[PDB]
Amino acid sequence: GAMGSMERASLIQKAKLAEQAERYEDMAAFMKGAVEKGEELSVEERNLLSVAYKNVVGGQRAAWRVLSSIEQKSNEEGSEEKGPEVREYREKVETELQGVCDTVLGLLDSHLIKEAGDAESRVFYLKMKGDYYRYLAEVATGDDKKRIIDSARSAYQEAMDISKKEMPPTHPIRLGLALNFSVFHYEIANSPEEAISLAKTTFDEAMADLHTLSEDSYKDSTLIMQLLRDNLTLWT
Amino acid sequence: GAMGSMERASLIQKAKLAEQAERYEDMAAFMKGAVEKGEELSVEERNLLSVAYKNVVGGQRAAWRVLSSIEQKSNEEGSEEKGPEVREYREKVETELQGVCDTVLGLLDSHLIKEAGDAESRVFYLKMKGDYYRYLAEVATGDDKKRIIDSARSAYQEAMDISKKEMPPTHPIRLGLALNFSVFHYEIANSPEEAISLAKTTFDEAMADLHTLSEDSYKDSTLIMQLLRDNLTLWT
Amino acid sequence: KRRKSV
Amino acid sequence: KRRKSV
Ligand SMILES: COC[C@H]1CC[C@@H]2/C1=C\[C@]1(C)C(=C(C(C)C)[C@@H]3CCO[C@@H]31)[C@@H](O[C@H]1O[C@@H]3COC(C)(C)O[C@H]3[C@H](O)[C@H]1O)[C@H](O)[C@@H]2C
Ligand SMILES: COC[C@H]1CC[C@@H]2/C1=C\[C@]1(C)C(=C(C(C)C)[C@@H]3CCO[C@@H]31)[C@@H](O[C@H]1O[C@@H]3COC(C)(C)O[C@H]3[C@H](O)[C@H]1O)[C@H](O)[C@@H]2C
Ligand SMILES: [Cl-]
Ligand SMILES: [Cl-]
Ligand SMILES: [Mg+2]
Ligand SMILES: [Mg+2]
Ligand SMILES: [Mg+2]
Ligand SMILES: [Mg+2]
Ligand SMILES: [Mg+2]
Ligand SMILES: [Mg+2]
Repeated sequence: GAMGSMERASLIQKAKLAEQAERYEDMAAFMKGAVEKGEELSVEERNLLSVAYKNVVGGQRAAWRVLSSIEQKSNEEGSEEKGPEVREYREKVETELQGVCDTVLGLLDSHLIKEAGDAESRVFYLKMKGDYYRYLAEVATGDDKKRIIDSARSAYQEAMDISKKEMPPTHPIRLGLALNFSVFHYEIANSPEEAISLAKTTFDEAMADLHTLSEDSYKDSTLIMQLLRDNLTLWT
Repeated sequence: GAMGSMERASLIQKAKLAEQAERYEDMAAFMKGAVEKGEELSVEERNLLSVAYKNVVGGQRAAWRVLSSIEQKSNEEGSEEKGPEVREYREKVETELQGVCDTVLGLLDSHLIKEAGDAESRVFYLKMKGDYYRYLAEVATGDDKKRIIDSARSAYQEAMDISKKEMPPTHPIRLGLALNFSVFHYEIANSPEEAISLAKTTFDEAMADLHTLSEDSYKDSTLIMQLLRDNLTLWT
Repeated sequence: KRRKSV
Repeated sequence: KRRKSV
């Protein structure tokens, strides 16, 4: 693509630089370029990929929620008619967001997922697939909302099934996947109970496996366990 | 241009939305679109324009300094040869930065400046012209460095001359222009003394005129006076 | 106060 | 500690 002429290692090197420079769009473009080299991603590389896009889409999502909240406010009784602009700009942001999601989903589908045979890669990618469908779900309001949601669900579930089978309960990816899946339950699938049960169970099973971990791995897991806890605290 | 089909007021409305959404690139694109409507900018609009681009270029500048510092580090004795990537990516960021600067300079030149007859608009625009040439100067390393610097200087000077003639010492634009011009002296023109004298004199003359201000105007001026003070404190 | 995801 | 500009 755009990055077809750059060396894979250069793209990775530049993804790391863009990250240091907080240039996440660049980062994501370099990583997409790297993915498009056709070689599987190492752990660090998938991490770069995830981070790049998570940041990109995280900015679009945040912007989308700003605009969406503005838009809903302009749809309140007594709100002055402001014209199409808010909806238009929300749509513009939303379209670009969806385009990022589609891009990521497209990378996962061509061909990260099919080539991801280790649980750590496969679960990582499915988690990401769940995430990006969830971000699509966040803005989805049409007749595909259900399908988008269940694509998120299905990718999360497959990732949960493998991670449960193949990863220790404390695995950061397992924990992160559960955290997100639980958030999906909570705010996408309108299943706060499942969200809470998932976050609780995940947290508790991680707790019980902390003992097997070195100090470095301990610190990785508890970091995500804390996010589970933050959500449990928020939600209960 | 890109925004040729949108209503000027819609572009402004969307610039404000993008600002709320911290979508500064969008903001800047909407404002450029608004500028390109050919009508002069109101005060609020010039403020939107300045803010949009200041933010855009502020992110590129910050990224550029990250990459530049990386690059200089990779040029230290004993630094492992990492390939062209750091320089390339710095160049890429730098090019994009220069393209923003050029874009802004281009808007100022077509045709914000020539149509800006009130001191507040004219000084504002010249300040911006000084700023964008200064941002060019920041990355300039070639044979145009001097010309870029003196274009910054010249735009700042003209803005200082008008502002001095036509604006109260406490005018936020006057203060902001002095602040930036003093920073130009300090770090672009290698004239720390002039930078300090300018910041001091500006601060002191603003101080002596605070009394004429309402509480709202007082708060605007002192805010920038504080930035002058911060620089004086840093530099002395 | 925004739920966490990772 | 970075000089200010506005
Ligand atoms: C597909 O979904 C990916 C999520 C699921 C949970 C989390 C994943 C994300 C990243 C790559 C990592 C985590 C944390 C917990 C370190 C961050 C959380 C959000 O993004 C990163 C993964 O961690 C890795 O990447 C980090 C990069 O950033 C630094 C800080 C340099 O530190 C690095 C860590 O040492 C490394 O273990 C963490 O193992 C897993 C993969
Ligand atoms: C061409 O260079 C422009 C600088 C020179 C000094 C500063 C200018 C910038 C803006 C528009 C304004 C200032 C501050 C001091 C308020 C910010 C500083 C950097 O960008 C903005 C101008 O202020 C205006 O815009 C603000 C927008 O943001 C809010 C916070 C809503 O508050 C608004 C203020 O009430 C309004 O007075 C300030 O008057 C002048 C024009
Ligand atoms: Cl729009
Ligand atoms: Cl590059
Ligand atoms: Mg793309
Ligand atoms: Mg494989
Ligand atoms: Mg295993
Ligand atoms: Mg442009
Ligand atoms: Mg005029
Ligand atoms: Mg006057």
